[PDB]
Amino acid sequence: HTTLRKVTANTAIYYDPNPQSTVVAEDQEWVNVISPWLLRVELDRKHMTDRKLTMEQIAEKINAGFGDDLNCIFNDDNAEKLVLRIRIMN
Amino acid sequence: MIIPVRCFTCGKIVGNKWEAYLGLLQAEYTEGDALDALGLKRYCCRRMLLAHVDLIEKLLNYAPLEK
Amino acid sequence: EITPDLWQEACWIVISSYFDEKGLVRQQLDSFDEFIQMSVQRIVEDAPPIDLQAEAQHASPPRYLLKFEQIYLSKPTHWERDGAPSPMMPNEARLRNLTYSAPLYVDITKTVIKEGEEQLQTQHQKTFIGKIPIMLRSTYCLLNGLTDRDLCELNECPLDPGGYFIINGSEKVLIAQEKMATNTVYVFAKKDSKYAYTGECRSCLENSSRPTSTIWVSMLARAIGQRIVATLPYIKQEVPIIIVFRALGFVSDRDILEHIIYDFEDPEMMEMVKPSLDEAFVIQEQNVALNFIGSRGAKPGVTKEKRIKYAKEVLQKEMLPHVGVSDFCETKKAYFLGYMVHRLLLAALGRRELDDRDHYGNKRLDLAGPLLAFLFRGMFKNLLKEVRIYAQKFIDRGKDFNLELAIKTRIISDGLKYSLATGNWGDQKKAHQARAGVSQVLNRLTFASTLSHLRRLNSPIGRDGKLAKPRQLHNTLWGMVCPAETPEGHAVGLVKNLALMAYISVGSQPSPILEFLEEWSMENLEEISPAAIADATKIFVNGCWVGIHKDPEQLMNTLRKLRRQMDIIVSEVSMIRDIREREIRIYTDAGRICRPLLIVEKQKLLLKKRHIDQLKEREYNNYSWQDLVASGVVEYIDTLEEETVMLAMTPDDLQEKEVAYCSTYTHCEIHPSMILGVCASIIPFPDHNQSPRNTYQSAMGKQAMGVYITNFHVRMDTLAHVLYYPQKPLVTTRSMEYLRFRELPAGINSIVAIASYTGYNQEDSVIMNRSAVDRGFFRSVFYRSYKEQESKGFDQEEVFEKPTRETCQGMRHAIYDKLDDDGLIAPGVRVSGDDVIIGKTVTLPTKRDCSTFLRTSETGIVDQVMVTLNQEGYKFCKIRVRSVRIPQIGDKFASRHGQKGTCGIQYRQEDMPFTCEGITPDIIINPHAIPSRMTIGHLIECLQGKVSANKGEIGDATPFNDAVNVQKISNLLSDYGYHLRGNEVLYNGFTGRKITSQIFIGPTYYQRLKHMVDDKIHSRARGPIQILNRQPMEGRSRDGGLRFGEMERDCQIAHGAAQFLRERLFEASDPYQVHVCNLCGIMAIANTRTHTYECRGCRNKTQISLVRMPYACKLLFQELMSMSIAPRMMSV
Amino acid sequence: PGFVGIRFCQECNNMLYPKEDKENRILLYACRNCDYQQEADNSCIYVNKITHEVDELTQIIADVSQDPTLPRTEDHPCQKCGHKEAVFFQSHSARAEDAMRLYYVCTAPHCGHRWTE
Amino acid sequence: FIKDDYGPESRGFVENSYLAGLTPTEFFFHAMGGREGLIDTAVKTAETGY
Amino acid sequence: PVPPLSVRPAVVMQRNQDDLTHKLADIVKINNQLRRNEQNGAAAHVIA
Amino acid sequence: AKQDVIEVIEKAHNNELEPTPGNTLRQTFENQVNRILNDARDKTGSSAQK
Repeated sequence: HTTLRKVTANTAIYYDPNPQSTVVAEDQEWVNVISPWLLRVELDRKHMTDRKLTMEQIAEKINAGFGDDLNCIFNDDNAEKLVLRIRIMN
Repeated sequence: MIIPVRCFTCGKIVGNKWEAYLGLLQAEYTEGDALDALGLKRYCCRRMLLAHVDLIEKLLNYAPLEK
Repeated sequence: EITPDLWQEACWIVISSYFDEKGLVRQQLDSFDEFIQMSVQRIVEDAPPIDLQAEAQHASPPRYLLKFEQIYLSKPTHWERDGAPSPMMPNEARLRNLTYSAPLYVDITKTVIKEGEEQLQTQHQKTFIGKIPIMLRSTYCLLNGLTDRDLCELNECPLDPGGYFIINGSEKVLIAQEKMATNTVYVFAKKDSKYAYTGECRSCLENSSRPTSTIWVSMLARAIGQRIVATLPYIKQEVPIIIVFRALGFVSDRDILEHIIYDFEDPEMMEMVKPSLDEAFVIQEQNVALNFIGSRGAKPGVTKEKRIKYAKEVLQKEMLPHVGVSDFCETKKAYFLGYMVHRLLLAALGRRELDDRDHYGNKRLDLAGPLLAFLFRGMFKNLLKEVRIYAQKFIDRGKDFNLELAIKTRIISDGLKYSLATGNWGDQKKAHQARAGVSQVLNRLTFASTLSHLRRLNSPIGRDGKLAKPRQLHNTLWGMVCPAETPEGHAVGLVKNLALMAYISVGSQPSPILEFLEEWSMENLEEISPAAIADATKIFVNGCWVGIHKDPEQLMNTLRKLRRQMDIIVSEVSMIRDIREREIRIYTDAGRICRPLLIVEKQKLLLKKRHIDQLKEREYNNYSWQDLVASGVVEYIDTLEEETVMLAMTPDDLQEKEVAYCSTYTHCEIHPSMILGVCASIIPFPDHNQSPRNTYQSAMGKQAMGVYITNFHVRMDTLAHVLYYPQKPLVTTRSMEYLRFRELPAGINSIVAIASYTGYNQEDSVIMNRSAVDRGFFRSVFYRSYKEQESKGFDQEEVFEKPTRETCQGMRHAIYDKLDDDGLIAPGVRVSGDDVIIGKTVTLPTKRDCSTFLRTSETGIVDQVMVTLNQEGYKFCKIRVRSVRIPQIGDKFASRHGQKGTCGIQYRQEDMPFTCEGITPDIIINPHAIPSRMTIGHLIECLQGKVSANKGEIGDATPFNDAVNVQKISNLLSDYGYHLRGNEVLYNGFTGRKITSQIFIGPTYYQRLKHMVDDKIHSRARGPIQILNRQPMEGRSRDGGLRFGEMERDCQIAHGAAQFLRERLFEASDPYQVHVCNLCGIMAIANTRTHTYECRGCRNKTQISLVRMPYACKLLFQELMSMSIAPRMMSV
Repeated sequence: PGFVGIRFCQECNNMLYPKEDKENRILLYACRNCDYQQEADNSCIYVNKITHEVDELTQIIADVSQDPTLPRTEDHPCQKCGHKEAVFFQSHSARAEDAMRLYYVCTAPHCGHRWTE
Repeated sequence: FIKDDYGPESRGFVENSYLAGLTPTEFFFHAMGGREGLIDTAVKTAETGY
Repeated sequence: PVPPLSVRPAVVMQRNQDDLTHKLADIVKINNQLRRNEQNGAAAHVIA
Repeated sequence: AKQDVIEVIEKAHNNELEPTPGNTLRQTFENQVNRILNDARDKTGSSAQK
């Protein structure tokens, strides 16, 4: 059994007025891109590659569990940092 | 209480040796010299005086029941 | 100068000084002395005066105060209205079954105002409250400071340690009772609960009437998550801590957080404190929080201003009494409660670790002093609340009152006497509620047993519990509790004795420490702001947060400097600096268990050749242990201070230049053998044995028979056992000379041969030498005492006389000619079972006897007969009977290593094997008892005993001596003409052929235990019967029968012996016949002589059945019918 | 990442709570007692480190050096003052996932240096 | 023992036999170890008989 | 039903009554008191 | 055996000890120490019987 606590390093929430603004410097969101209060969780490569998951799998699990009440914006499996951002749709 | 009359193991008379043993210890004699000055060659007889505690003296400090 | 390689004598010299200046019951004596000196005074003075009015008016009322102080206590006195009162000798109290008590006196000042503004106060000096039982050899006992010659003149034993009470002529010993330490914060984490962490601090004022008011500060175990609650005394539900602070008086939020998190730059603390903050953003002022607490109170007020006052009273007095109860102590209580919350958060974040419950730093010992204080306080309150009732009953009519009649002197004395005599520690009404086991009857079978019973602790946790954690030997038991000594029954680890040099602190006022502290550079809580509280260190005194200091160092050194010269801080006070966590705690309360340790500077002891020399010439220079303490050479270190200190086992071996291990020692142990107790300090080479063997020897040392006390002939005592020829052991520890074991030994240095001779010792048994037993080997005499007192009604007068057959009706077949005409036997008369000893008859409204018969199968001789008057003035007689116990087969014998065993056979000297000389072993034990038990100490004792008996020296078996070993002992033995390993060539006693194997033989100190076989053997053949159910009685004395229990029944079922099972449970116990109706299975009425069998309720009288039944079954059926159940037994 | 820290109202000294000024679409911290507002400078509300990679050196304090019961070694010197003797010990902290790692504290007081090797 | 001492002598290992005797630390540790078995012997009965 | 003397034996001058006999004595005391009150007084309050 | 325990302690202190899969650093250090001590005790016992 694996919860999302096992794989994440730390979790933080911000108040980004514009999703386009990207208060955190992340060109992945720049190239990828309605609520201003967002959610951000940082995973670690260690448990991620130990249990063989993907950001796509985690995002589809979130979308199935919670429906289209929120959209997950996940960084690709290329950067050293493991980010997925969470909003809440209106 | 009091020194036994005979050694439990040997049976050699030890009852008469206690006062002489104390007298010899009231001198330069050590225990090992007093025991064989009294003629105790076997350790069965030697322990009879060596390990004896003379409690009759502590018993006599109490006043008797009668007079 | 420094003392090298003289340690083996210097350490034992200073130990001898310690045991000369302090006895072995010093904790008992000091606790009782401090009690009767100051604690009774403070209890009698802090009681509030009582003011009492009339019934509010008489026609269309003044009061008085009655305040008293300045208690007086006198020495024990004895006689009442028959002669001028005289002091009570303790031996006289033992003989006459009196209570060795002392009267205490107070002087009262009743000041009364009635009218006209005229105040008259009348003082009554030496008002009598009662008689307090007093401990022997105490500072007000009549044997205090008496010389040995005077003690012998008073028929008292000079070797008797004292420390016990004589009540109804029976020795009572207050067993020390463990408890969790008070006024200290403990953060725990119970596994399965709604909350994860919980912080408790049970709190007590300086011996106030209020009990331990325990407050818990807890954190929930998972929205928001992790709220902090604080269940409060006299509050039904938990209350969030922020509401508690707002009720305490802090309107703001920053001020509250200043009392919990001391450094605001730590956001991890804030992230866990805000979930509790956002719980209570609806209370903003003090009064609404007071209302919130009052609503949750046990007594909810009907109006708002009643809940306000109730909750204010709870916060003022119930919560945290030790930090202060006064007009304005809100800031101090808030600081301490915020500290408690901070402690809980530190455990929640993992910055610190959870406190251990078994850590005996967290434990306190309730000795005679504290226990008698706790019980006397309650009885004194009960006395006051009846003086008040008498005063009310006279002032309602308002005529006058007399305080002499008002004072009920019975209550205090009778409560003390009942509590100490029975053991139920509390009021007599709550006999089941009060804890028992305290104040046991002193065990007076051996001197070592008496010492062990006088030095004993007790853990008041429930027995027969499957939680082994409390029972386990904790690491903090080093040097304060004997690791070996503990009972093997259902009290393993719960009942633990006291180490040798272990001393229990007696308590003192912390006020001098407070004035000393407040004048260096520290600040009280009220002076500073929490801005500078994070970088400095918190000072605790007896668990209450007193202040804050910027420089922990050079104040720790200052406190140690004062304690090492006894300037202001006494030696028992312990100062503890926690370093990684900034607390610095000072403890002064009573019950702290501590032991003396040497002081070590850079790498050198402060004990010097000059100290050893001036203390070796003692009794002339009187440089005692107290002077050694005053020299700043030794300190008393408890467990708290033992955590923060670095010890060395041996100065020579652990303070030298080498591959460095510590090089930063602070203390050194005087001698490691002092970690043992009293019964475990008599074990030779105890480190060469398996520990369960040592525990069993510590248990059986209390059962070895010997001269248990010097004055055993004046001591009329039941179950007294003395050996004819006790001997001090040939091989001994250096710790026996302090237990006085070489003055009152229990055992004989027997020559044992560990061999399989015939097979009568195979399963842990032993062969004895019949000739040695004839010569007096282990021969003893058994003293049993019989008491009786005449009296009880208007005309049923008891009287001692010879019962005469034509006059008295009820008589046994026993012969009464052995009695003298006064009704007693003269001492020196041969007696046997079912022989009358005390001829006592009661008048029959001709006469019926109540004569005391000698216990069946005793068959002894009367030693002495004493007649006297009890405290009721009636004739009282005690008779002691001698009965010698020649060692026979089956008598339980044991060594000093837990090698017990019953004699299996007794061979004469001819039948017994022998050496090249005529030496035949007094004892032969099976060699198959060594390899699994692994009592290598037994073999080394048997070797060193031969070495010592040949050398002329007394063998030394100090546990950790390291100056003697098997190789040295063997080399010493080889010089005396024996095989170096103790083996000898014995010859067979029957055939004369030398035994092919060589026999291991030598003198070993065996003990004779009280478990004789003549005191256990019994049979039965249709003897006496119980009264309720007609089954055989129970007990050896009552000629009872053995119990064919539920497992024996199951075993017979498994055998499939149904006829034997029925024979056992039906005919061999209680055959019985009952008559039952055939229509209804209810028992009928049978009149056998007229053969009229009728079952009412049916009117049949014709069809009636007889069924054979156990009487217990019939009585079960009758009980069921009484419970309205109808067990109907149809035979069809 | 960092840690968010609670700071208090200057009027009544109470805990601020995050709010969105919907008109300007900007974060505001609002005291629920009084009408005080203030603009937030961190833009972060809540941070939670689940991996809890903690630098124990911050919780280690300098006065631990004079503890008689701690081991002492001269093999590892201090870095600023080059003092030869150093005091070392383990985490002494609960929830230390996997750490036998030694933390060192320099003696010769007023140095108080702390490092890890 | 020094703080955080995981060595064999500091955690209960007894390098001495019953012949050479036990150093006081080893004696205390062996007593504490045997206390566990002694406690188990008493506690086990009230469960096994039941 | 009151159990017989065999179920609740009384020893002689320790006569001493049984623990159940004392409770039965209390039972009969209160039953008689309740009875006599319910005919004569009939207060309907003390009866409760 | 004592030297081996000391060097295992050194490897654990210098973070040179890799945790055994299925175990944390503390329990794998405990396992190494117990293995070394048990092997030493077995070897000494076997030498005794020899």
